[PDB]
Amino acid sequence: GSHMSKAFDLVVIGAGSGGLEAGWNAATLYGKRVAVVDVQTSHGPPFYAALGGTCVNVGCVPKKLMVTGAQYMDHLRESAGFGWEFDGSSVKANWKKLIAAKNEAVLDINKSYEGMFNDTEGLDFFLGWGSLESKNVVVVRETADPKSAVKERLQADHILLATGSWPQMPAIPGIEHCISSNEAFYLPEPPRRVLTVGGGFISVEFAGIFNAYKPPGGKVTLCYRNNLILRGFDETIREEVTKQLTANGIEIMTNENPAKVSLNTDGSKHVTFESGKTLDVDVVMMAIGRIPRTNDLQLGNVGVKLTPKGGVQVDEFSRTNVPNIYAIGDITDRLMLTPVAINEGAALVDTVFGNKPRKTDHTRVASAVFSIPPIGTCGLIEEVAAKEFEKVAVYMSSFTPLMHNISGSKYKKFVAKIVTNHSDGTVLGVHLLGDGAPEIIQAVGVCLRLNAKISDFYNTIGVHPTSAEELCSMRTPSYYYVKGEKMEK
Amino acid sequence: SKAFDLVVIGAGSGGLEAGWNAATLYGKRVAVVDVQTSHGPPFYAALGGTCVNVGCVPKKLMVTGAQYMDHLRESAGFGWEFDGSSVKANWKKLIAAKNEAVLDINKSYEGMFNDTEGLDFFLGWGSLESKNVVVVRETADPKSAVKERLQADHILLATGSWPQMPAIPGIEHCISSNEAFYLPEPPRRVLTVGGGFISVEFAGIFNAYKPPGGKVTLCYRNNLILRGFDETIREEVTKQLTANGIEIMTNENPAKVSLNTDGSKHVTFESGKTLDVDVVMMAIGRIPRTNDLQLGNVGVKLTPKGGVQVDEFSRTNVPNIYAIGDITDRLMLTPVAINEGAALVDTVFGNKPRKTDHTRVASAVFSIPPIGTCGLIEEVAAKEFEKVAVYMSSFTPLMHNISGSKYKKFVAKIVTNHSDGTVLGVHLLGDGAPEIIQAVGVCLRLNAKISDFYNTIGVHPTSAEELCSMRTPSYYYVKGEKMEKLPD
Ligand SMILES: Cc1cc2nc3c(=O)[nH]c(=O)nc-3n(C[C@H](O)[C@H](O)[C@H](O)COP(=O)(O)OP(=O)(O)OC[C@H]3O[C@@H](n4cnc5c(N)ncnc54)[C@H](O)[C@@H]3O)c2cc1C
Ligand SMILES: Cc1cc2nc3c(=O)[nH]c(=O)nc-3n(C[C@H](O)[C@H](O)[C@H](O)COP(=O)(O)OP(=O)(O)OC[C@H]3O[C@@H](n4cnc5c(N)ncnc54)[C@H](O)[C@@H]3O)c2cc1C
Ligand SMILES: CC1=Nc2ccc(Cl)cc2[C@H](c2ccccc2)N1Cc1ccccc1
Ligand SMILES: CC1=Nc2ccc(Cl)cc2[C@H](c2ccccc2)N1Cc1ccccc1
Ligand SMILES: [Cl-]
Ligand SMILES: [Cl-]
Ligand SMILES: [Cl-]
Repeated sequence: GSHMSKAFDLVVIGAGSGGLEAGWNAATLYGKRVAVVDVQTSHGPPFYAALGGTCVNVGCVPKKLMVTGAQYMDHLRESAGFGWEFDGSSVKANWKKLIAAKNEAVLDINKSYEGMFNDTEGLDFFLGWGSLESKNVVVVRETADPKSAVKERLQADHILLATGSWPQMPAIPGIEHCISSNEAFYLPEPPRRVLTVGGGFISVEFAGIFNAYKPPGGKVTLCYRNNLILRGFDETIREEVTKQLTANGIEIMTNENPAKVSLNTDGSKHVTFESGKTLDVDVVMMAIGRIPRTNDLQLGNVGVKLTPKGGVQVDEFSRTNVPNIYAIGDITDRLMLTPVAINEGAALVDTVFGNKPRKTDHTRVASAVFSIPPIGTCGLIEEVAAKEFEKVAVYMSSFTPLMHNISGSKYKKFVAKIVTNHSDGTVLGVHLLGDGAPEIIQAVGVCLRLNAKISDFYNTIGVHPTSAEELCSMRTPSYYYVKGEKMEK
Repeated sequence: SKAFDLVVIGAGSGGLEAGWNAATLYGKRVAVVDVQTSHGPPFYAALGGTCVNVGCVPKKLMVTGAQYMDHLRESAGFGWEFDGSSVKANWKKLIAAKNEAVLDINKSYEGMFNDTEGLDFFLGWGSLESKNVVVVRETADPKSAVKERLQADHILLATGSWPQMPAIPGIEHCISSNEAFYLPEPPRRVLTVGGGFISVEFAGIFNAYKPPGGKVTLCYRNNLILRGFDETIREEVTKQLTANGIEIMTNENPAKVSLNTDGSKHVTFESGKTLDVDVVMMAIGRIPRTNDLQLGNVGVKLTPKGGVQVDEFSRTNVPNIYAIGDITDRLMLTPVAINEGAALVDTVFGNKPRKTDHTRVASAVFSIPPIGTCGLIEEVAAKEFEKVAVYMSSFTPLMHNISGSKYKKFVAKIVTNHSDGTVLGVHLLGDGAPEIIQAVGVCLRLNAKISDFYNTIGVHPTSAEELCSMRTPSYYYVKGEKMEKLPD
């Protein structure tokens, strides 16, 4: 006869930044029975993400290590200025060694998270592909093909969709000759010539990475379809980052977009842009965007509605149009950042299972770009602020620090900008570029949630000598926007 | 002509801020006096002050130089390969690059005087002749040729401080940090005497630039270095200096230093223990530089400590004579002195009176690895508040597991008044700590609570995000008593 399905208060689809924080909190804080589904228990091909999520397996965590590795190129050169001497012709960047180090580090996190499943009562992990068979039934199948064999049918009171996002690949001829960030983490050799396609943080970060590790006579090229990389970021910074990448030897192609790629005789790639221009490279890494990973969930089975862009539509509390079905993290197409997914999962579990309804605040969120040098930022850019306030003030400091006069890296301009509501002094945004920018910016996030005014920044006594003390020496606006237009008046 | 709205004795952090605000923001006629136009022997400090010439600015460059000892080694873990045995640390190169950068700052400060109307600079030694007279003499000797007398509406004392040298026999064979900046070769064996930030910072510099077989020793007369800093961090920095080869000799104080014929120094400690070194750098404290001012001539009051006494608005007992900066023997920090000077000018020549806030001042120690701190340490908090909670996070970041520097724990601590959640102090150890703390200083002006920190979304991956991931206290103090759990 028949026998019982395994049953849960909460089934989470995707063992990532957001779904792990939800699953953990529901099990350990509210004594719920939780199932969590993911397609792999450790990182890498075939599926790249795995137990742990995108950040842990193929984003924030391995990239940062790789960016840190890339920084030694600068450090070794800059040390001469302080008197370090050594045989410069003996220097070699060993990519294989970096990839192996990073692989070990990620696997340890993978194993560690599996151990925490094994050790936590009421928190179960399920290996495979999850989808919605009906409103309270989650099936887990062998592969993403909806006709592959069912492994388990889970009864679920509540279902959380947290499958994250996936790299956008444009439908152009030869797209199958390109890679994404996923494969970039697994290249067996460092590419000699690479094109990173796109202007966002992922394209920019990997360009620096590839730039540090490329072999003899290699060349890194980045293309973006518009005028100026890093759309969404402060404008001075977009321009500074452009020049500083260039200065470190990276070719920026603005106003270009690939129209197709063919394979050369020798296995390299021959890229033709929309403009008629061409470029031959060993690697084409597409990083033009990430799209909500919804295709495998079978949402039609239950009528979960999407937005026009393709994300799962949700209210401020992460609820879908179907009761007992929720969605958080990249699948919702808000801010695609790990600590927002984390914050979203926690808020959702407080709301549904705790006694503290709460909604995630998506404004004033701090974030970074680990370019070399990095960007740290929190809040509104000046052109956004000008459109929402009658009188905006901009304070700006920008100078090559002294250490970098001695180091020889003179192109390294530090930029600090504070954007105010000039009617009351409220700080709306802070924008930084230069060494340590991502660390400086964290407590600025706390500042904005405290409705800090410019006078709070300037009244604070500086720590000397730092870059950060620039945020506390600015008293006079560099310029303003008055009902939409720039001046010093 | 020889009459000025303001005379500043000491062209330093505090004095030059005051000298510049008065002339540029108020149109006052200003005179500033200093002993030397650029850095170095004989007088070390000069135009720019201590920070520019023999303090924050050159030491930060030199600690920056010292960090490459770690960087070169840590690079192997990330796949970098080069001939380790060809590595050499060239001190003369470092000192020459430091000297050039500092000289550029002297020169550009000289430029701004020459180009600025009613801001005048005078070479020599300033002393108070009468209430509205400042004499500039040739040397620090009262009895040497007068160079100028300047009539002064208002007088600012900003002569700063000077290394304290204890009266032990053989003190004359020891140096201070002043000479340390100009050593022609890096010492092979060096004893840094003091538990405070100059000693600790210099110990890390010498440790990196030391020749083969060299050894750095730091000594401190009490049990634990960095008195005044977070206890966890004091212990943790101690272990990480030891892991990088520096010897920490606590509970020891030099009683005698004698000179070997080969030029080395033979140090006898109070314990009767002895040690031989090439250089003994005394960094046991810094005292207010008041001896050459001739304060007797007008009776400006000094505290039982040596410092010019002042009220909150930098006023001495002699009307129209003010004191700011290390001469006041309070917080000896460049940006404080700068704040004091500007607040004083706002008060004397401006609209609104203004007083410097001495509480919640963020500061750093550029040790390797470095410290960033703002506000109260827990044991001081436990004396002023009935329930205090401590949130702590301490672990070796992942980059240092790959780097091979496993000993490098990052420490983050928040101290609250547990009754209302107000953040009383934050204390940090690890790469980035001086940069991370700056904006914490602002949070504390805004009376931030622990929940304001925890509710802010992290920037990931950073060390700083650790400040925004703490919601459960690690331990507490109740009525001064340390305990893990609250009692009820
Ligand atoms: C290259 C790169 C670098 C990044 N760097 C940063 C950074 O520095 N800082 C930062 O904050 N963010 C960074 N991010 C973003 C961050 O990774 C995401 O915002 C975050 O992981 C989203 O969390 P999530 O909970 O939405 O989903 P994820 O963490 O992506 O988890 C989704 C999981 O679901 C699994 N899954 C998918 N479909 C199914 C299915 N049908 N059944 C079962 N399991 C399924 C996937 O395997 C995956 O493990 C980066 C992203 C990338 C690609
Ligand atoms: C090694 C070292 C490292 C330091 N690092 C830091 C740091 O990292 N961060 C920080 O905030 N602080 C640091 N400091 C402290 C900082 O330098 C001082 O707090 C600051 O410079 C004090 O400023 P001041 O205005 O009181 O006078 P100073 O900057 O000390 O200026 C005093 C000036 O007066 C001159 N003078 C003295 N007597 C006379 C006279 N009678 N006539 C004419 N001129 C005279 C001297 O030439 C000197 O230029 C450091 C100090 C030292 C010694
Ligand atoms: C609290 C927590 N939240 C997570 C958020 C995002 C990720 Cl990718 C991982 C975790 C992690 C975790 C690990 C296994 C199962 C559930 C949660 N986890 C458990 C944990 C406890 C103590 C230290 C580190 C991790
Ligand atoms: C405003 C200002 N304050 C100082 C505080 C401390 C020091 Cl050590 C130096 C200055 C600096 C200055 C330089 C020459 C004369 C007076 C003041 N100065 C001038 C300046 C203007 C713009 C950029 C940098 C320095
Ligand atoms: Cl290689
Ligand atoms: Cl040398
Ligand atoms: Cl730092």
